[PDB]
Amino acid sequence: MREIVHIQGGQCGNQIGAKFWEVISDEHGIDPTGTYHGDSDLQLERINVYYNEATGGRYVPRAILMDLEPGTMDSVRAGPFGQLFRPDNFVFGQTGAGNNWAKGHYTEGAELIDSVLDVVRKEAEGCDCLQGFQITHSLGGGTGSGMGTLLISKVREEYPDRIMETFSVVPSPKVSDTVVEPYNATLSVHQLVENADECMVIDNEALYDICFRTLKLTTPTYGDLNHLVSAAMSGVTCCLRFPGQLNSDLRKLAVNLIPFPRLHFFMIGFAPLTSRGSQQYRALTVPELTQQMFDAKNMMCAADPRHGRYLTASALFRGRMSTKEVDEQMLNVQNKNSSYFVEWIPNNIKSSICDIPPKGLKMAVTFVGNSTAIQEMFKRVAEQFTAMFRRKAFLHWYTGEGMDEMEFTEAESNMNDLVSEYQQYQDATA
Amino acid sequence: HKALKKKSDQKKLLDEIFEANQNAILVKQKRVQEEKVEEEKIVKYNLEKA
Amino acid sequence: MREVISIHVGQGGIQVGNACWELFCLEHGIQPDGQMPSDAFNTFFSETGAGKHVPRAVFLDLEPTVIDEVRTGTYRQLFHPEQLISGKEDAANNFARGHYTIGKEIVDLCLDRIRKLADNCTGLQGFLVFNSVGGGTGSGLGSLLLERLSVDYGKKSKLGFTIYPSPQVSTAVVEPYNSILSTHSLLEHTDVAVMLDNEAIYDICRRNLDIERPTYTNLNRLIAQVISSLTASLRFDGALNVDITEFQTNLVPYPRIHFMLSSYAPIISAEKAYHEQLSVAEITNSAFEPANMMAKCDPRHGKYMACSMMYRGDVVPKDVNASIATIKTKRTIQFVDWCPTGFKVGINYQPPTVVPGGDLAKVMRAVCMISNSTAIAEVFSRLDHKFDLMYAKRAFVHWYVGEGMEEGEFSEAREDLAALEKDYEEVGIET
Amino acid sequence: MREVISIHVGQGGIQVGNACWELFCLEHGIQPDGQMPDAFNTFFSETGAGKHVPRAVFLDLEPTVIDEVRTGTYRQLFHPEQLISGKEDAANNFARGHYTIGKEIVDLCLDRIRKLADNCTGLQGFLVFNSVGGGTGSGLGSLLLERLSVDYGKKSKLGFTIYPSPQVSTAVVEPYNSILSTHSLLEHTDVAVMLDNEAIYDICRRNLDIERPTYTNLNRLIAQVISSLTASLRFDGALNVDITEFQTNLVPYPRIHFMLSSYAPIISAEKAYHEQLSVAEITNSAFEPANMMAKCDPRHGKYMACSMMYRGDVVPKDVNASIATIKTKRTIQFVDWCPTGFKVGINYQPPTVVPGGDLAKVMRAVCMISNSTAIAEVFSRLDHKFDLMYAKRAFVHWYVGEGMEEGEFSEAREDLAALEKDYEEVGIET
Ligand SMILES: Nc1nc2c(ncn2[C@@H]2O[C@H](COP(=O)(O)OP(=O)(O)OP(=O)(O)O)[C@@H](O)[C@H]2O)c(=O)[nH]1
Ligand SMILES: Nc1nc2c(ncn2[C@@H]2O[C@H](COP(=O)(O)OP(=O)(O)OP(=O)(O)O)[C@@H](O)[C@H]2O)c(=O)[nH]1
Ligand SMILES: Nc1nc2c(ncn2[C@@H]2O[C@H](COP(=O)(O)OP(=O)(O)O)[C@@H](O)[C@H]2O)c(=O)[nH]1
Ligand SMILES: [Mg+2]
Ligand SMILES: [Mg+2]
Repeated sequence: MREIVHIQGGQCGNQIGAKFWEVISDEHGIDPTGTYHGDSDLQLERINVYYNEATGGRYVPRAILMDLEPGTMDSVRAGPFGQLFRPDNFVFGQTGAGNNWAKGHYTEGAELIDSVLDVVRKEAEGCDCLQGFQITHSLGGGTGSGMGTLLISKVREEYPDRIMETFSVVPSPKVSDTVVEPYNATLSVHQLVENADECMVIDNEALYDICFRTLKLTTPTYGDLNHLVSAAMSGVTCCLRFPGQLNSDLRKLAVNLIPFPRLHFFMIGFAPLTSRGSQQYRALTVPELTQQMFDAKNMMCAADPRHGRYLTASALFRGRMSTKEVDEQMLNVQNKNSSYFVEWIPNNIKSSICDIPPKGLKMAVTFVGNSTAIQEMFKRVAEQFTAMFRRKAFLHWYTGEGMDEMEFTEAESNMNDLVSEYQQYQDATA
Repeated sequence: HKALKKKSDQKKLLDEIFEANQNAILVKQKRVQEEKVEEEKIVKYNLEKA
Repeated sequence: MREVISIHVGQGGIQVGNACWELFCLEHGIQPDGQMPSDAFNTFFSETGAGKHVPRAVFLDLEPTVIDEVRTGTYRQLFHPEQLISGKEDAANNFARGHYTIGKEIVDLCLDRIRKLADNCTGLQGFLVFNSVGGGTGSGLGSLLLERLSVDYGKKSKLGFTIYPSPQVSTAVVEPYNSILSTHSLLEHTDVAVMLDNEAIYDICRRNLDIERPTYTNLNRLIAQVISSLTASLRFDGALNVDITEFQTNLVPYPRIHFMLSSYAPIISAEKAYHEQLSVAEITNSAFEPANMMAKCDPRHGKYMACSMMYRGDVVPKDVNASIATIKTKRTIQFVDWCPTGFKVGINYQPPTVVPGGDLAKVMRAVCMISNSTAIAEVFSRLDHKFDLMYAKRAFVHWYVGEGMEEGEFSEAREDLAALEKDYEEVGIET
Repeated sequence: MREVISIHVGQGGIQVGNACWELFCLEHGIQPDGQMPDAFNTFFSETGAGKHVPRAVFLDLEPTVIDEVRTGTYRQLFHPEQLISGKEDAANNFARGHYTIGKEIVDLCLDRIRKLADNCTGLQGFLVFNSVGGGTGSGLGSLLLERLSVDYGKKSKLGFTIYPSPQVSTAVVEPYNSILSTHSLLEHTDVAVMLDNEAIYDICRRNLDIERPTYTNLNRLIAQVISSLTASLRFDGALNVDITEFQTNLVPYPRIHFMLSSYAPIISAEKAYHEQLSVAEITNSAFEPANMMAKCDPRHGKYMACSMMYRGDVVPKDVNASIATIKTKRTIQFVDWCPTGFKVGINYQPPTVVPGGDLAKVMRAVCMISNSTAIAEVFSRLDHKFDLMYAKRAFVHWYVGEGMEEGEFSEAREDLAALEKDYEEVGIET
């Protein structure tokens, strides 16, 4: 009931899901062979949300893995918990798009996406009660940034009533790994703003900063980044698959977080994250953990939240708690930094509680914040895009595969507009 | 077991196809020798006629 | 319980029958003495009751040198003493001499031997005949034997493996006359006629086998391999068997057009076949390559009518169909309009055998194709031109007039050749 | 299931293909006879048993090198009918090799190429090696490129041309055929890498400490560069790059497709291990103006793009930290319309070392392919040298007598002038 099905495409999305389902399997006590081995009875009563049942008591992932190249999926199948995924859901191409949005969205992806759409519709129809869809993708890769939003569009006209969330990795100017990142980020954002019910921005540079400074570990890795992303993702639905004092689904979050339909790009935070040396130091308490949550330094993004005012905030507390000083601390935080809170929305913080804490931790917080500081990533991406496009640099692939500069101009105008009205309400006064 | 059977059959076929190459390593050496023998016969013909 | 009778007449016919008989004996395991070193042999051999095997072959010649060589060779104890018919005077490349003067006194003994051999068989599939067309005695004796057999037995199938002269390479100077006469004789009397010219095989040996100074033995061995590939289906178990009677059900649309040309694959030196996989696709591409054709003709100059092709080894029917699909997709090969499908396929499990001291090696996959196409009119046209060039001045006509042949015999052969060419032209046009 | 076909034409092309083929065999563990005592599929094909037939073709009209190869220790490795050998050498005449005697060989070459390509199913593209200062090599390479461009069409082709040194030359008529081949390949080659000999001589003298170098050392360095370029297709890495993922990141405009390569580190075993060979110092040595294999000064022009591949146990945060320092450096400046110009690739496999060679092994290596606007100097000096002899129509009769028209040089001169004007127009800021 009210279950959701996983769809991942591209190398980044596949490697995110690889750690996500390892985390969820460890959370539910499922062995890598799909056999339940948990200790608490509750570990199975809503295990159906992310797993389908097969004969023999075995549990199968409801995840569809799709890519234009088979290397990443062939590599992850050999990794831990990789045998869980159904081979039928794996769909791969034989050519590749070469980080080109035009190739990944016009020539190869349109022809290839038929089979993955077939498996998606089959899985969605098989579900008892459809709640929504979740996608994980990176905006720095052209092929992924193409077919991810393409599948978003063609799932959108088909299921207009269901909810959808995307976890988008945008290319930051600090850590750059591809030079055509502005182009494909532009083309991906232009389509994502139109159809994304929810989008959650994630920055690898901010991941690097937090792993450098919070955990104080010498050698960070993509595995640690994936673990953080997976924990954050699971915190979004924690109260959905285990009981809490306040049941608050993704659509609860949608109702309470988005004031106007086009403002659906949010920032994620998780707590606690303590260094091994200071893990035995910290005095795990609700006030300290929530103040650690609202620090600008806990975010996984580059937009300094103290450079703007939060439109709204949402906190998902996880563990066995009571609500009293939770509420009073929410009130204290809203009163103390009232300058950083836009005034025409009184009580602009939602609180929810899930009774079971995370595995390995007695108390945790997942924070989602809609703030007026997010304009910065869009502004820098647009600046790079216009600097690289004013001289028509590397535009020749995009022109040679059926797409023209008029679409680029429309996209640039669209996100310039979007930034305009998204900043507009920051200065609005009652 | 099926993969093992197919791999073993293929591998035996490989050891069998180590073979209409070595044969005319030998045979092509023989053909070059026979062309040289024709040249030697031409030389003998020229010497005897002279 | 199936048998076939082989006829070898002429010097080339005897030299190729000998070559095919070493290969058959080696394949069946029969020692040169005919004994058993230690029941599929029943197709080619017959049991005498205890011990040796008697091949179902007959040899004919009016020149006794080759017969004496065979009777003094290592195979003296194999053949029956009184089935190697040898005359006294050679026809000396004269078709009339062998058709009207001295072949008539020998054809009676030949028919006696043929009926004596046929009385033993109970499931006689048919007759194969080998004869050089560029020789007067061979052509005359073959024509007379076909004439007598067609009335003695009637509907029994006969297949003729004729070795036509090369377009420009020739040994004699009067061979066009007897070639045209024999073709006229056999057109209405041979059910299947395979072209086996020597220049194409020379080029094949030079290119693939890398043989620069060849002899007749290699040519005869290649012909023997082709015959073995054709006849292995009758004596070896296969997933898809084809009989001799199942040939001009599929290869001969009209009774007049019964001349076809053969090819074999992989006809390659034993130097670059281990170092490649010998995939069915590449072997059937090599077989269909125009340069690999065993007859000196260009298939690109005419349409294809039919192709009956046999695989031997561990081939897969799925792979065969996949290769046929690629061949059909290929644009350089086009079939006639009234033939949507023209491929007949046969499958046999027995791999080809290798002769010690030979050129070919042992392989696990082989294919032999027999194609009837409309491009064969070129050899008939050039033979007609060569015949006319000498018939304009009535050159060498007295040598045939003085042997009992009438003057008008050449005119009817010329008219038959013209009618045959017109028939090919009429068949080759689309509807 | 990915394949690439290599073409080697000319004496230098054959001598460098041999060198790259010892290195590939050693890296894949293939014996000189070929017998092994599945990543090889990129460069080799399963010939059934033991050995692996390289996906390479050799062409030459002078049979000495072909006979040497067929009589060397690698006689059993190469197929004989792909080592096409003629009878008469072109004697450094471009017209002889392009109009007179190469036409009877190009048909067999195309037949061999078709036979080799029919086996491949995931053909990535073609690489070609040819000495530009040789008539037969230049003519055959030009003819093969023109034929392949219409035979296959959109298949990628990369040419590793060895341009003559600014002042060091072996022949006296090489500028003519160099300009002719450049004119031919400008509209026919997708990527062209400069590999002049004087820069490699300087590298060997300064770093390898060799006072008497030969062609074998240059060929070994070129082979190492090729292996560094192509290791991504056959070795697992945290960030893979394909052949098709090159001229979205190195070629802004179709006309500008000439670039230069650099490699690091280059040091002998006698003093290699006295220093750590850190990622920062190796990437600084690679960017040093004295460490290119092309004799050009990058300080005389702007940088357009750089795609660099690291092999070893690199850390992406270390890569980003080094790139940040390079960007901070003032002596290296990028063009105005390029905010980010760095592309990074990561591979886990360390470079292999050949016994008896000059280079010592490294657990850390970097190879950069850079396109910059400073390459106009070599074109200008080649144009000046060509004009000096074309003023008096010197050596023109030797080409006129081989079927070549008189006006063929004028259009090549105009194309060179237009290309230089295009570089000048691109190099100015907005
Ligand atoms: N392929 C092939 N053809 C042969 C061979 N021997 C003879 N021929 C052909 O036969 C023609 C001449 O006839 P021969 O076979 O020599 O002798 P014949 O057929 O008995 O006729 P006569 O010469 O009159 O005795 C030549 O033009 C050859 O083309 C052979 O061993 N192999
Ligand atoms: N780097 C390098 N360049 C070479 C080598 N061998 C030849 N060259 C270059 O090739 C040019 C001359 O052409 P060659 O390679 O000797 O021979 P070719 O290309 O086949 O042309 P022809 O001389 O007409 O046969 C010289 O100017 C060299 O710059 C080599 O081993 N290494
Ligand atoms: N956290 C994390 N990020 C990654 C990983 N691999 C790649 N990325 C990011 O993804 C971007 C490149 O994405 P790409 O591989 O081209 O996506 P694709 O084109 O869909 O395959 C880079 O900028 C990286 O920052 C990983 O293992 N972990
Ligand atoms: Mg005779
Ligand atoms: Mg040379």
